[PDB]
Amino acid sequence: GIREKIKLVSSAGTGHFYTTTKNKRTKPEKLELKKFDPVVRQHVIYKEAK
RNA sequence: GUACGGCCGCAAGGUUAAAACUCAAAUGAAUUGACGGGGGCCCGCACAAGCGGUGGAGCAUGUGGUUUAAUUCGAUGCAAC
RNA sequence: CGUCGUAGUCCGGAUUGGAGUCUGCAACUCGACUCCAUGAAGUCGGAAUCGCUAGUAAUCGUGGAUCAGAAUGCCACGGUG
RNA sequence: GGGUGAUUAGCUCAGCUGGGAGAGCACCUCCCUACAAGGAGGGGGUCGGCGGUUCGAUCCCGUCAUCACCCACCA
RNA sequence: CGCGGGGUGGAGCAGCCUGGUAGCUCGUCGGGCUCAUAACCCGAAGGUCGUCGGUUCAAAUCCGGCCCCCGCAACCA
RNA sequence: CCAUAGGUUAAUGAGGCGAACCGGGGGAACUGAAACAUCUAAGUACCCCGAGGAAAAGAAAUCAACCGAGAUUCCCCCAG
RNA sequence: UUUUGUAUAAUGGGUCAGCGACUUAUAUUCUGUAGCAAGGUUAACCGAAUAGGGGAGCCGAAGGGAAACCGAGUCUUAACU
RNA sequence: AGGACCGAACCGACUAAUGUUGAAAAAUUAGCGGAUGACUUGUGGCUGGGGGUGAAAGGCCAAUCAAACCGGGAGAUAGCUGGUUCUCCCCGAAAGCUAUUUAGGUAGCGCCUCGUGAAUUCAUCUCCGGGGGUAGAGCACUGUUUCGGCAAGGGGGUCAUCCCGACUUACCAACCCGAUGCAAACUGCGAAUACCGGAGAAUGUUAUCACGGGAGACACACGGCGGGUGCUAACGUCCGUC
RNA sequence: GUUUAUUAAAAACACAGCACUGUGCAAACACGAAAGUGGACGUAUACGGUGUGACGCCUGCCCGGUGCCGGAAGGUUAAUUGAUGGGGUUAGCGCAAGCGAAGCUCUUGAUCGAAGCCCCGGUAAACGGCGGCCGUAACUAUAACGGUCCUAAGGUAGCGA
RNA sequence: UGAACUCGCUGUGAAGAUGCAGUGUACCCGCGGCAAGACGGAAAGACCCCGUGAACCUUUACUAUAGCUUGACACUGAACAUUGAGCCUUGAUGUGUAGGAUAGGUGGGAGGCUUUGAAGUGUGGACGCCAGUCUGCAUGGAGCCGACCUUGAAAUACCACCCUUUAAUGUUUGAUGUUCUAACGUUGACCCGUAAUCCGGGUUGCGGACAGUGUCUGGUGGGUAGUUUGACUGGGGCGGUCUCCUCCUAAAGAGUAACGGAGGAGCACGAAGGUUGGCUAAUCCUGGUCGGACAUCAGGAGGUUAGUGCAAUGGCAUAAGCCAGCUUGACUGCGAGCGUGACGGCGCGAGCAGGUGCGAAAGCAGGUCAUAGUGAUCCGGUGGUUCUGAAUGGAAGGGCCAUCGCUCAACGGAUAAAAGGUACUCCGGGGAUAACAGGCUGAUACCGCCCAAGAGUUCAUAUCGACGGCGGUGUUUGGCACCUCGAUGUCGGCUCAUCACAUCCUGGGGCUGAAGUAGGUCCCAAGGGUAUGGCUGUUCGCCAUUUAAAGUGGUACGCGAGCUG
RNA sequence: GCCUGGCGGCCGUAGCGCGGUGGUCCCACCUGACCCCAUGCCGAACUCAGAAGUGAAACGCCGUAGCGCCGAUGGUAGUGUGGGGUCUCCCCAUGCGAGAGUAGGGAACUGCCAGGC
Repeated sequence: GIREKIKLVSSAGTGHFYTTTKNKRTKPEKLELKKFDPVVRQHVIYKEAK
């Protein structure tokens, strides 16, 4: 048994992602996270695994 | 036909064949019942099948088990309660 | 003729809550009746096995015997069939 | 000598937070029906002996003895 | 010394390992076929699935001790 | 039959020997990898064949890099 | 001689004699010493084989960065910090 | 006739004895035994190294053999073994840390040492300040505990159910009054000594530091002291420590 | 009869006979890096492989595992076949992005097939295997007995401190 | 064969003296004869233990191979038939609905086409809108078709392109069998070389597209061969431990040993993070409906004796505990410096820019209450890359930047690939390490004394003793690991010594539950004494008969340079 | 001197028991609640506006040497270094020295600012 790491995609319109461990057996519903990005040098939301 | 020896067989076997112990018996025939998953003709409501029930609830009225001081003694398959 | 409408309740009535009817020496405990509320079980019954046939089954009325007092029991009468 | 168990009815024995007398067969009697069957009540218990504790030692636990069965010495 | 398991109606053995959940045969207590018993058939009565805490929607089941056991191995110099 | 295998006669070539070197053939294990198989060690060791005064190589369907080389072998280097 | 440690009942020695052991081979560097010095040095070979030539090649004086690329600077870097 | 009874020649190993630096590379003396056979033997051949030969012991294979003998790779390899040199001097270790197919070696730290450059290296005494909980002391809190008394509730037993329900607490355990033992794992207290640095006196060592070169050791043993362990035993055991 | 030279001599080994297995003969089988020979100038009353041990009386069950045979229909399935598509290059095309003809070079995987193995049946005189627990008579004790966990199945005949 | 004026004790000593301490004994050397002693001699011990030594014994360890088995393709052929499989080739197709009319799709379109072909229209076969077409007939046999009429996006001669389903001809390729020689073969026969069993040449039969063999290859194969094959432990095996975290033993710094004393980890929370605002327990008692025995919360009594992701340690209400909002700082790239381990690795942190969030602002925010939650190096796969790929330009490839993973967990990891056994071995080292013996100790062992619950019909102590205590002994069973593994013969059997005294017998006698004879018990004493028969490897044991006894112990539990084995 | 409030310092001499004591001043109760503000509901809390009531609770001071707390001198426990022995203890030399109690101390002291007499 493992919680597994999933990739949330940046609102920068690219394939760039942030990985987090998110167990489908405790919280399967979608998540969106605000983080800093050093390429746009400002904060963006990372959302959804597909 | 159990035991012992002798004879005979490749062998399974073939032959001779007791004693002790124990019981008023073993056994042939004919006779009449009764019994059968036996026979033939047959009847019963017995089987069957068209229905009603008792078996489940609560209450009553008898019989066992349980129990005390007595909780009475028998009847108790068809033939009781 | 109106009215309710398969419901563990609407139908069903047990152990209740209260006051009354009665015989007798006397019904607290073992008896019956009545009136006004309350209320449990009860949705045709386990295996199995029991009884029948026209005025018979089922169904609804009445009397009487036993008896100080009390039986849906016992013995007779009749309607619907 | 020592080791580990047993000691409760003739023979076999049950009973592990310490409140234990009970069963089978053995021995009699009654009802059964004349007996066996079936049913019931009785006769017989050092629950081994002796210390410490205690409300009290089948159990906390020391020791004596008999039965059980087993050792030491060459490895 | 332990290791892995077991903890079940009276006896012997299932289920478990998937919480929505105590079972079968021999027995014990009666019904049915019987004259009568057994088989067979239909019914009943029964287990705190060790013990105290914990975790939980919940604990015979998981988690920690304690406690009683089964089996395997209890000899190497 | 002719023929030819076979038979005979004459001639040439080889044969055996000689120190070391040398082309080709057969071909390890140890050793190192502080351990072992690939890799290293080694085409060594030893054995075999064969041959010359030397054996072996060569002047390109080779080697470079747009510059060009213009046979091979031997030496110092390229280069740890 | 072995050992922390042996007069040691711990191994060893009959005795005299001839014998018997840390090197040179190569690369690089540290030290010494010296020549030259931002330079130093030659190898094979040539040659008058202990002269003189031969500087091919090597060691050195510039660094930063995987590297492209930059250079008294440079990589990190939007950068100055 | 004979895988027949005894038995010369012929063969031959079983018992016994002698021998055992011998006569001896296996014999000698006496006996029992093999002797038409699955036998024995004269003479010459044939079977070879993981191959032979074996009615089969890994016995025999020229004395050798869980793999013969000689010559080569080979002076293979040995964290081991021991052999490792004539004469005066300067400084002066270790058997500890950390890692390793690690507990026989080796590698970073501790300990030894030579050169080079720049230089005093240190402690004891007194007092002041600072981080400090061992020794001792203790019962407050934890856990444990004795003695005396009261004792909720739980676990056990009993009799009443009318007397205000009552007796009992050997067991498990809360409250409480009065006392006492234990503690590495506790604290209503805590030294001696040690260690760090000032303020101050006294004494004498060429020192300390960096760089550039070499090491040696990381299996020692013992008496005392500080503590566990062992039977408050061992020339026993495991450490600290002088 | 055989058994090792000088401490290990018999019960071990061989033998008369017993069984199973391979062999139709240019046998099967073996040695020979082979040329060849042995098998054997033997031919099923004859040879190769392995165990048994004269003679007399004699031979229970198990094919799950590991071997072997009968069946090859089915499954599993390889090298190989290599339908489809992609990567590299390139004449060429478009403003660029981005596209791209042919030939080459790499690559992919639609999918087939032998033997084995599995599957079905047999094979133990093939290598082998032949188990436990619980309860139970009319004293003690035992169980002819009944169950129960399991295995491929868990001992007919004979011997036994 | 070290040198030797090499006598005995009790001590000491790497603990057995000859050589050291004390003490005791002795004239010296030949001749013959014997051996207790000189840790004996020949052999670096075989055996026991340790171990990044060797060799066998084995096995689906790793790997290979002889032997065997499997298929295409080749030396190596003519062809024939019958057909499994794939593939090419071709025809029928094709409608509804309303109307002549089955327009398949679709691109062209008036002179062009069918003779192996159309009609009939059905008997009968498939399909079916029952019409029609095909298989093949009854059967004929060069045509035909368009206008007018009218459907529809679209036309009905003539001619391309595209197809479902399906069979036969063809074709590639496996089977089944067919004849027949020529690759191949004869362990057939004959003639000749040749008074030759081989070989060569010829002859004449019979086999054979078989065999034999090769390239490549699926599979097998301990028969043969090379190699790998964990550790700690005041002994081994089972068990435990092996990397990470904490406390105590542990010493008024740290380190610091013991299967000394005891517990945890190899992750989880997008929330339980951030920040601003508000608040804070336990426990008992009292008291009250819908509530079956108990669901309510208010008050007092009182406590930092509640809560926190978990070990133990310590923190925490200024809360890190419980909530309310806003929120995502669970921030990026970096960094003076400090602490720390030998390094790997890591914690703390001033300072800079950029972008967020809470708040009035100060101030805080580059994660959770802290201490455990992994796998390097090597590398396969993949996306990017205005780094590079050495003839030039691309590019397999190498680098850089993203993305992931080996319980390799023997954890700090010996290699795309490695397991067991040796009493059949065997090598280097050793009492560093056990066994038979020497030392140390005396719990164990046997005994006495202090003392006394009791037994001894009274009575504790004649004789005997549960309990507690303190010794006598060297001495056993064990503990222990010093001197011993270049080699101390072990058990029993025979044959034969020396010293003790803890006395079995022999001499002495005491106490007594001793009148006497005895029994029970005590101690002065080691001068003399202390069997034999049967069974067994034999002590140990048992049995029968003898005896003043049928004593105990030390001497490696005495006598292998003694006998037996 | 005295009284109080804030920041506090020091933190038991600052404690406990029991008693006394203040409303000019400050301090708390108190007296009300639109608005800004607040409530999973509420002027309860938070918050505002103030003087009719009071010196109670709350806040602050103080007497009291009974106990806590601090604790001399003497002795004790322990101990650094040294000598011995009768040996995990004792004896000696030479230094250090708690813990508890006693006598004594002690019912504090104070920096900055501000109000009051």
